[PDB]
Amino acid sequence: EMVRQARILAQATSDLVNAIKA
Amino acid sequence: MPVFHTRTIESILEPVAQQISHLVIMHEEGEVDGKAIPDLTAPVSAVQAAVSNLVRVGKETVQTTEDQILKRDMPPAFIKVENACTKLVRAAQMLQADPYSVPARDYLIDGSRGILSGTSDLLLTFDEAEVRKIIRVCKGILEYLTVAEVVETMEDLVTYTKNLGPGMTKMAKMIDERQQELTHQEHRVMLVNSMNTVKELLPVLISAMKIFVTTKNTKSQGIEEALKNRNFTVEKMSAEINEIIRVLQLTSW
Repeated sequence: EMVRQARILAQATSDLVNAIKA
Repeated sequence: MPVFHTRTIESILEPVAQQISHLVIMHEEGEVDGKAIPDLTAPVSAVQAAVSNLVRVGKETVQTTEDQILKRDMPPAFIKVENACTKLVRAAQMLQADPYSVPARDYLIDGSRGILSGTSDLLLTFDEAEVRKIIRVCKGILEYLTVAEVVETMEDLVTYTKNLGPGMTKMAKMIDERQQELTHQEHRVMLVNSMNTVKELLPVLISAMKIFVTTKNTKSQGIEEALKNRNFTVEKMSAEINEIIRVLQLTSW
């Protein structure tokens, strides 16, 4: 498991992509 | 990205993969060209922080692992995510100077895609390592099946059963937990059916071994049948375990 780090990176990337679309 | 290998990997990456797929289409359709993109300094800074921690912990593993294949397959993923991150950081710089920057938008899409691809690679590489742990258990059972033929006494058989039984229970648990995680139904079916067959044959194996052991000097007719039944059962069980090992490493597309 590196699930903690992967989830954090995925969520941070989601936040970025959401900001671009806003 | 497209389809992810396990429900765990799916739960981590599926949302952001769909969000990126939409962003790609938006960019292809020129949907974000018209309006100023706001300062992405903060969100990109958070991605940079997440990338550094991912690579840090990944690198730790590469030198804190016995696994030789895990050692070589993981590093290229760090390079990919690093590359993706430089594009994101660069895009943020460009957007600060010009919120209508076209190169910045290309960096945003390509960087976001790169983060997803590298993280996907990383998680699969760990997943491949976990599957190797399952296969080593399967191969242990395969080997112990080869020494069914050397069992000649009742005390040999009792010892054999006491060793094989729990080994089978462990394998069954691992395969049952693994199949539940797979995203491809066809593969789940093959694993379930193969494991079911292996479980069915265990008592059949022991029955034939018991007859041989208890009647080897009689000499019956049941002896010849017991030998043939044992050999055939070992063969069939071995084929099913080898099928499990195959299916554990598929694949799709």
